[PDB]
Amino acid sequence: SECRYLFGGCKTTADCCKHLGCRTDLYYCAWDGTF
Repeated sequence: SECRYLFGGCKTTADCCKHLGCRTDLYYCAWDGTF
């Protein structure tokens, strides 16, 4: 994996991988894969 695991303290979607979804309000990689 080349992305930060759940609660990786991200800032933007680019910070995480497709599998994850960096939230703008939570600011963390959300492991889901489907949005």
